[PDB]
Amino acid sequence: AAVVLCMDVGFTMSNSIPGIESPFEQAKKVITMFVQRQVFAENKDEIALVLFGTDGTDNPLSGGDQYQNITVHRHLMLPDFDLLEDIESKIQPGSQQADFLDALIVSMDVIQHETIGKKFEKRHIEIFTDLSSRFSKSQLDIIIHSLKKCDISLQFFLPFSLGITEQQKEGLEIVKMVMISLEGEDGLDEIYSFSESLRKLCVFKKIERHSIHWPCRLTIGSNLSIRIAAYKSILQERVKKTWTVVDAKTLKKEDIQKETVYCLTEVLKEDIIQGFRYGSDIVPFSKVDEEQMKYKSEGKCFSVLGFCKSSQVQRRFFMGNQVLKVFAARDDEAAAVALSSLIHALDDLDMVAIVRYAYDKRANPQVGVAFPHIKHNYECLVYVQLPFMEDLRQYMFSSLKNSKKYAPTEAQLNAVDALIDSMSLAKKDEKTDTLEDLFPTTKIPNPRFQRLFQCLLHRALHPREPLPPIQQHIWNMLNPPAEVTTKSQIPLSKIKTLFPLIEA
Amino acid sequence: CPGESLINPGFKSKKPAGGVDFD
Amino acid sequence: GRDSLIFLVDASKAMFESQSEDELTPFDMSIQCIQSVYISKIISSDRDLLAVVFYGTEKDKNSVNFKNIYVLQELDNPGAKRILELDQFKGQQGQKRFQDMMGHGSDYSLSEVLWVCANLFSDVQFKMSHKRIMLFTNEDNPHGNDSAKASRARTKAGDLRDTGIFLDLMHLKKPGGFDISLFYRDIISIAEDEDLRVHFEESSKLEDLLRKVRAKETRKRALSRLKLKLNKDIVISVGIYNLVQKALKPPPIKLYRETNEPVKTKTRTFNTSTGGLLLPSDTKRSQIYGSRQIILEKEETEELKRFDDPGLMLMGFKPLVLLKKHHYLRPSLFVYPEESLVIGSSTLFSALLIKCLEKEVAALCRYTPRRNIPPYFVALVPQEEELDDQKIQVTPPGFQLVFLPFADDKRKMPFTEKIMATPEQVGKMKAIVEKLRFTYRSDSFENPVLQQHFRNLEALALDLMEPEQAVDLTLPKVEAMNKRLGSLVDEFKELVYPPDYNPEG
Amino acid sequence: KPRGLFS
DNA sequence: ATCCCTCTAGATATC
DNA sequence: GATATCTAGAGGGAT
Repeated sequence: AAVVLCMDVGFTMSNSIPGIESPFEQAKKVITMFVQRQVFAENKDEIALVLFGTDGTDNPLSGGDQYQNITVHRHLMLPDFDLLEDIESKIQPGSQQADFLDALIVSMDVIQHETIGKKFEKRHIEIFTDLSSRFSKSQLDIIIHSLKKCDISLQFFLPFSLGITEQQKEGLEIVKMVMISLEGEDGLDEIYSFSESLRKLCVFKKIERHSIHWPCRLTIGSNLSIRIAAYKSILQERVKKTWTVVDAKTLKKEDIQKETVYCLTEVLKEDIIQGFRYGSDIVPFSKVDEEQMKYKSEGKCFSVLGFCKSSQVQRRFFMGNQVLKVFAARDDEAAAVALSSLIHALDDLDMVAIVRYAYDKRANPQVGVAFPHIKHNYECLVYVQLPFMEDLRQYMFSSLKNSKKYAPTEAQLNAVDALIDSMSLAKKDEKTDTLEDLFPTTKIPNPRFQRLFQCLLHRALHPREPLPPIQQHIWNMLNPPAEVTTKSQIPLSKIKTLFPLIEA
Repeated sequence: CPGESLINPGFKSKKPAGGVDFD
Repeated sequence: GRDSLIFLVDASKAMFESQSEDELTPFDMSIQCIQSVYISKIISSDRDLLAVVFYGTEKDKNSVNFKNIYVLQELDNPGAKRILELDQFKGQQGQKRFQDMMGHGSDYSLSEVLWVCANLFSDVQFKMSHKRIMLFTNEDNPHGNDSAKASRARTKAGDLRDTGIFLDLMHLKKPGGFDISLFYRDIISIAEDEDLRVHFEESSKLEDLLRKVRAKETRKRALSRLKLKLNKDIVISVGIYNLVQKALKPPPIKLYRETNEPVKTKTRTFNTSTGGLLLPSDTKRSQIYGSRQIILEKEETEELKRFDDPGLMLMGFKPLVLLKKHHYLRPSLFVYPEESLVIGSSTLFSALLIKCLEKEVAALCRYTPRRNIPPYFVALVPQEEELDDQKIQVTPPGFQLVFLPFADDKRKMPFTEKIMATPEQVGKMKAIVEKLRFTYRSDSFENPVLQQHFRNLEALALDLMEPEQAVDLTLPKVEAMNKRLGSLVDEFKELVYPPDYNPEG
Repeated sequence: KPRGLFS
C-alpha cells in the first residue's frame, strides 16, 4: 500500500484562537503519530510527503503560475526515523497560499510516476487543510475521472467536525461533492477531524501474526473421516524481535562470542556423557540410546476418543498455551456439511468431544476437548488441551463455610453486597437482558508492547535522555471508567470500618 | 482415615487409569 | 519434613514354605512388595528415608549389638543399588543365598526388635514428618509360650506409640488363619479394620502396596503470597496455588566420561577480537527499527517492564456470562486467604466468596505475579466447595484466577461461508454421538511419553533384559468403536458424501 | 471500517 | 542453600 | 521470511 500525505503549510493555519492549538500543530501531531505506527509495525508500506503553501517550489510539473508554492519534501520510500526528524524539525509553516486542488494534482503525479516497477494492493491520498484558501474550481471533472481510473482512495482531515467563514463553507461544498462522486453517500463518513483522528492514533499498532494452515482428518473410528483445517486462535503473544547483545565500545554484535565451559577443573565437550538421576544414584543414558528408546508415534492425528457431557469438563482443568479453532477443509462442501452435522449434534445434546491431538511426528501427543462454537457467520470446533494424570495437584484446604472464627455477620455481608452492586462493570439495557461491557479488557492493547515502543522511539529521537514515564493515556485504559470509581467511594468506606484488618 | 496413599501419607491414593469405557 | 518407613521382615522358622507348591512363598512375596515400594518411592519422593531390617537370624549387624536382629539397610534415600541388593533374595536361587549369608533357627524377642527400630529413627539428622514400621510376618505363636516377654513387647509397643511411631501390620500366608488378637490388637495402631475373622485370605492391603505409583506427587506449597487490594488502603493477604501443572521429563545431567561424576557448567561471554572476557556491565542491548540502531542498557531494559507493585488490584465485578469459554490463555490458578500475613483476611475473603456466588459475578483484577512484570487482567471466579458421598473434599473453596487475553492475543480467522446441515443429517450424527458416550474423569489418562520414560530408566538402572512396554490409553479403540457403531457410519456417509468423494486425498 | 490512514 | 516455576533464548521442521 | 515445537539456559521466591 502506497500512502501520500498532502499537508497544508499555508499562512491561514498559523493563526487561530489562542485558547486552542493551531491547526498546523494538530496536523503535524497527527502525521507524526501516523509515521510512528508505520515504523514500529514493519509492513513494507510506502509513505510520501507533499507540502503545499510553502515559499519554495519543487514539483515535477511547473508550467506557468499554476502548480507553484508546492514542494515534494519526501519521495515515495519506506518510513524511517529520518522522516520523523524531518517532520519534527525541518517542516515549518509558510506564508503563501496554494490551491489544494493543485496539490491534489501533484499528489497524483507523485503516486503515478513513482509507482512504476512496484506492485501496490492499495493507494491512498490524505489531505490536511483548513479550506481557508481562495481558489478557482475549473478542472474538477478530469480529477474525478482520473481517480476512478487509477483506483486511488481519498481521506480528508479538517480542523472542524463535519462558526466558520463562508470560504470554508464554500470550500466544504466542493469536498462534499468530491466524496459523493468518488465513493457514494457513505463517503461522508470518510471526512475526519483532527481531534478524533488524534484519538484513534494514540496507541501503537497491535502485534499481528498469521496463523498457518494445519490440515488433518477428524476420525471417528476407522471408516469415518472428515477433512478439517485448524488455526491457532488465542495464545500469549511475544515480541517480534528480541534484544541483541553488542559490545559497549563498538556497538557490533559480531565482536562478542558466547560459549559454555564444563568443570569438575577443565573438561572438553567431547568427553562428557548424558546421564539421568534415579533416586540417589546416577545412571548413564546415551543420547543416541535415548532416541532409540524414545516414545514413537504417528504424527498428525486428530482422533475422537469419545463424547461426554459438557458439565463433566470443567473450565478450571484447561491446560496448554493455545486455543485451536477447527474449520472444515477449504473449498470442500462435503466436508463442511459433515462437520456441521457433528457441531450441531454436539450442541443439541450439550456434549463435547474428547480427542487426541498431535501436531506432527516430533510432537508429544495430547488429550483435549473439542466443544461446538456456533455463530451467525460461522461455526467451528474449539480445541483446548486437557490435563493428564501426572499434571493434577491434589491439595486440600480448610473449609470456610463451616468455620466459626471466620463466619461473617449479617451486617458484614450487607456491606459486601452493597459494594458489588456499586462496582458493577456491566449494565443491562433495553429491558431485554442485553448486557453491555463497560470494561471489555479484550479490546485493550497489551501495555507491555506500548511501553516498549515508547521507550524505543524516545531513545532513537533523543539518544541522550533518560526514559520517560509511562504515558497518561496508558494508565487511563488500564483503569475502570471514572463513574465506577466514584460510585464505590461510600461502600468501600463502610467495609473499612466493618472489617478489622490488622497487619501482623 | 480412608482415602489415603499407603506409600505416601498426606496424599489420597490415586484411582488407576483405564481411559475410555463406553456405557 | 521427610517421610520415613522401616520394613521389618521376619524369617523366624517357617516363612520359606507354602501350603501349595505353585505360588510364591511368604518371604519372596514380602521381598517383591519391598522392591515395589522402592521403585514407587524413587519416582514419587526420592527424598524419603527407607530401611529394611530382618529379625530372627543367627547374626547381628546393628549399632546396638543385640543378637538375632540384622539391619540390611539403614535409613537413607532409595537408590538403584539397594534394589539390586534386595534382588539377591528374590524367589528361588536366592533363598539358599539368604540361608547361607544369614539363617533361621534362633529365638527372637519382639521387644528388643522394636528397640532397634527406635534407635534407627533417632539416628536420623533430618526432621521426619511420619515414622512408620511395617511388619511382615505370618506367625504369632512364641508370644503365647512366654507371657513375660509378651508383656514386655506390648509395654515397648506402647512406648513407641507415644514416641510418634505408627506401627503397621502386613500378614503373610499361614495355614489355619492369622488368628488376630491372640497377641496383637494392642501393638498395632488399630486405627480401623478390627475384623475378628482370621483372614484365610492372607493379603489384606498388599494389593495396593504392589500397585506401582508413577507420578511426581509434589507437596503443597504457595506459588506466591500477594496482597488483594480493594483500594489503596483496604488490603487483604491471599495465597496463590497452581492446581494443574505440566509434568515434564527430568532434565538430563552432564556426566564425565570414565569416572561418571556430575560436572558444573557456566556460560561465559568473551570478545573474539582479543580473547579476554566481558563482564555483564560491559555490554549493551540493541534493536534495529527503520534504518536506525537503538541502544539500551541492561538496567533500562528491565526498568521498562515495571508497571505496578506485586499483588492483585480490584477493578470491578463482572457477570459470569461475559466470560467466554473459548477465551483461554494459560492454566488457571487458585486463590486462598492467608491469615499469617494480615489478620482478618479470611473474614473478608469468605464474605466476598459468599456474595459472589449468590449474585453470579466475577471479580476482575489486575494481576502482577512478582516484581518487574507487566500486568495482566484476571477474573476471580468464585468456586464453592464440593464434597463426595464419602464426605471427602474434591473441590477446594476459594477463587479461580482466570487469565483474560489482550487484543494482541487474538488471531484473525480466514473467511469461510456457513453451510447449514439438514435435520436428517444432524439426526444421524446424533445417533453416532449417543453410541460413543462415556463418563469423563480428570484422571482418566496418563502421559504416554512420561510413562515410557520411567520404564526406560527403571530397565537400565536395574539392568533388566528388556523395558516394560506401557499401554497407551490415549489411543482410540477403533475395534470397539467400529463394533458399537455398526451400520450407522455407512448410512451417515451415504447421506453426506456424494458417491465420488475421496476423503483420503 | 478502518482504511487509509488508520490501516 | 535447594527446589520449583515463569521467562528468555537457541535449535530444528514444514509453510 | 516467518510460523511453531521441543530443548536447554538465567532468575525470582518459598522454606
